[PDB]
Amino acid sequence: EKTRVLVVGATGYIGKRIVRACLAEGHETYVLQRPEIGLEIEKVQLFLSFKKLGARIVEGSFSDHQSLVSAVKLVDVVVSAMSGVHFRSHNILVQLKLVEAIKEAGNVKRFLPSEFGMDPPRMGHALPPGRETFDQKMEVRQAIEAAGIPYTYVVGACFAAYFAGNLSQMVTLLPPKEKVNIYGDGNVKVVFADEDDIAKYTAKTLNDPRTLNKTVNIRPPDNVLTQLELVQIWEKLTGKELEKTNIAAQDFLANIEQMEIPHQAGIGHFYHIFYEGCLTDHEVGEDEEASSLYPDVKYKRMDDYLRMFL
Amino acid sequence: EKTRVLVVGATGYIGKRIVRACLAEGHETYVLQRPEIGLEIEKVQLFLSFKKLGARIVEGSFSDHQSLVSAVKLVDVVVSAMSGVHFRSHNILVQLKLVEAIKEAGNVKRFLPSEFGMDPPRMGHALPPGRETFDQKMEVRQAIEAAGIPYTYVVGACFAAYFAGNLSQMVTLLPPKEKVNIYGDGNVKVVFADEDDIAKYTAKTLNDPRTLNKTVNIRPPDNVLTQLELVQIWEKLTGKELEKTNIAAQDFLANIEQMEIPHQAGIGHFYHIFYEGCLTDHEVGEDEEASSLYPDVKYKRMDDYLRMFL
Ligand SMILES: NC(=O)C1=CN([C@@H]2O[C@H](COP(=O)(O)OP(=O)(O)OC[C@H]3O[C@@H](n4cnc5c(N)ncnc54)[C@H](OP(=O)(O)O)[C@@H]3O)[C@@H](O)[C@H]2O)C=CC1
Ligand SMILES: NC(=O)C1=CN([C@@H]2O[C@H](COP(=O)(O)OP(=O)(O)OC[C@H]3O[C@@H](n4cnc5c(N)ncnc54)[C@H](OP(=O)(O)O)[C@@H]3O)[C@@H](O)[C@H]2O)C=CC1
Repeated sequence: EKTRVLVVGATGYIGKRIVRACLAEGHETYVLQRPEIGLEIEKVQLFLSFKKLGARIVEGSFSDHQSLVSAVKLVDVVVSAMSGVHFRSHNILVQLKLVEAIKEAGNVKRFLPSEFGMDPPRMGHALPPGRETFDQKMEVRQAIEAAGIPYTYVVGACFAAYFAGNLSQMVTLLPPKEKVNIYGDGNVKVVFADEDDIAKYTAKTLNDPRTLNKTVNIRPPDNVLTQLELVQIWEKLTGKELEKTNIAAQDFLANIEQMEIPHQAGIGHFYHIFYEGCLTDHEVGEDEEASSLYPDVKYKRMDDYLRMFL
Repeated sequence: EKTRVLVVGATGYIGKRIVRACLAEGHETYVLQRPEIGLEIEKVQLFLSFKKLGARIVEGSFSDHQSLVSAVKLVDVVVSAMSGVHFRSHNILVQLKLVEAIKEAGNVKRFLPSEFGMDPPRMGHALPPGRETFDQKMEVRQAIEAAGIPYTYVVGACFAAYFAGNLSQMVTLLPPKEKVNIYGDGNVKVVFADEDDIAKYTAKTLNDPRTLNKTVNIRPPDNVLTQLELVQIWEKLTGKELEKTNIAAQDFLANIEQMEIPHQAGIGHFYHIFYEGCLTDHEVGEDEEASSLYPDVKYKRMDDYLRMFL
C-alpha cells in the first residue's frame, strides 16, 4: 500500500531533494538513471547514495522511447524535475517524450511535471526571452491535458538559495557584506521557501486526493515577505545595518537587450517577481495551498534559513 | 591542543572527503572558501554543510597573496587537494602560490600537497602528455623542500570510483554488463582504495610524527589485486561470468596521438598502472604504509566496495 513513485531528474537541484523526501515519506521510490550521465561522477555517486536509502534504480534514456515506457509502467506516480536553465535548447520540452511514454503505458495514476516556480498560465505577458520558460511548461501542460493524464502542478515559491540566501542580490549566493540593492522600494511581497520544504510538500501532495488534477501553491504565510523585510531579518541576525540603494524599475531593465540571453531571462523573471509581485498579486484558498494542506510540515522560516550563513 | 588543519580545495572530489575525515578525526578544521566560487551552488552549499559539522570558513583567493598568508597563519597543518585535471593550464602549479604563502607565514608545522596518486619521483619515464602531471607535482615538491616546509606525501592507490567501480573499463563509472576488456593478460597487480579510506588515512597521518617529512603509501594488502582478480570479485557477487577480450599493449596505445590531449594523458596513466604495474613494482615497509601505520582503519575491501553497485 506504499505509493510507487518514479523521479525523473533524480540528480537535479530540486530533483535530488524530492528523491530524499519521497524516501522519508515512505513512498516506494524509483529513480531514472540515464546512460548518458555515466561519466558524471557526482551523478553516479548520488544514485549510489539513493540506493543505500532504499531507492530502486531504473535504467532508461530519453532517446529510447520503450525504455521510458518500461520505466513508468513500474510506478503509480511520476514526478519530473527536468531542468529549466537551457530554454533556447528547450530542455523543458524534453518532457514531451516522457508524456508520450506515460500515455502509451496507461497505468500512471498521476504525473507531476517540472513546474516548481511561477505559475505558467499567469505569465502570458512576461518579458522575453524569460517568457520562453512559461511557453514550454504550458506546451507540456497541454500535452498532459490532451493525453488525459491526471496531474498535479506544484507552483508558487522562490527557491530560498537563489533569492533569500543572497538577499535577492543575484550576483552571488551569499548575503552581501556591507551594501545591498533594494529593488523598487522593496515593499513588494515575495514568496520564499526552503527547497527541502518544497520537496517535502511535493512528496506529501503527490498521492493526496485533494490535489488530483489541481494546482498546489507553496505559499507559507510566514514566508511571504517583501525584499526589505528579508533584508531586515538579516540585519537583525548580524546586528549590522546595510547601506541601501534603491533601484527603480527603468534602471533595472536598462539595456537588457545587450545582456547575454540567459541573464536576460533571469532579469525578466526577477522583474515579474520583485517589481510586479507575480507570486503575491492573487489570492489562493487554504484548500490549494501546501502549508495549510500539510500543517504537520514545520516549514523553515527565513530567519532560521539565514542563520546558516552567519 | 587540537591540531588546526586548513584544507585548500575543500569542495574537490578527494578534498571534500578530506574535510569530513579531518572533522571526524577531531581536528580543528578550516576550509578555504574562495570568492570565485560564489555562483556555483553545489560548492556554496558544501561549505554550508561543512560549517554545520563545525568547520570554520576562511575566505581567501589565490589571486590575493596576503589572503593566503592570513589563511595559513591560522593553522598548524595545511592540506592541498588541488585538481589535477587541467594540466595544460597548470592548475597543479597553482599550488606554488600556496607554498609561497606558507613560506612567508612561517608557522606551518606540516604541508600535505596534492599528491594522492602515483609516486611522482618514480614516474620520470612516463608517456607524454600524461607525464606533465608528475612533472608539475615534482616542481611543487621542489618548492616545498627549497623553502624548508615540513611535509607528508600521500601516494600509491587508485581511486576506487575511477578504476574499481567500473572494473577498470574507463568508458563508464559503472560495472560493464556482459563484456569486459582485459588489459594485457590481466595479471598485473594494482592498488585500489576507497577514497573515504584515503581521506581517513590522510587525516590520521597529518599529525603523525612517524610520517613527518616522509612519503606515506596507501597499499592495503587485501586491495592489491590484478584486474582479472577484480573482475572475478564482481562475477562472484553477480553470479554472471563476463565475456573477456584481452587487449595487448601495442593495441591499447594505437593512434594515441590522434586522441584529445586529456584522453591521451588518461591513457598514459592507465598504461603505467595496468600494463607496467607501476603501483606494485616495488616493496614498501610497514612503517611507511598507511594500513599498517593505522590498523584501526578497517579499510573497505573491493568486494564490499563493489556490493554497492548490485
Ligand atoms: N526559484 C524557483 O522557484 C526555481 C524553479 N526552478 C524550476 O525547477 C525545475 C527544475 O530545475 P533545476 O532543479 O534547477 O534543474 P537542474 O538544472 O538541476 O536539472 C535537473 C535535471 O534535469 C535533467 N536534464 C537536464 N537536461 C536534460 C536533458 N537534455 N535530457 C534529459 N534530462 C535532462 C537532468 O536529470 P538527471 O538527474 O537524470 O541527470 C538534471 O539532473 C524547473 O522547472 C525550474 O524552472 C529552478 C530554479 C529556481
Ligand atoms: N586514482 C588516483 O589516485 C587519482 C588521484 N587524483 C589526484 O587527487 C588530487 C585532487 O584531484 P581531484 O579531487 O579530482 O580534483 P578536482 O577536479 O575535484 O578539483 C579539486 C579542487 O581543486 C580546486 N581548483 C581547481 N582549479 C583551481 C584553480 N585554477 N584555482 C584554484 N583552485 C582550483 C578547486 O578547489 P575549491 O574547492 O576551493 O573550489 C577544486 O574543488 C590530484 O592530485 C589528483 O591528481 C585525482 C583522481 C584520481
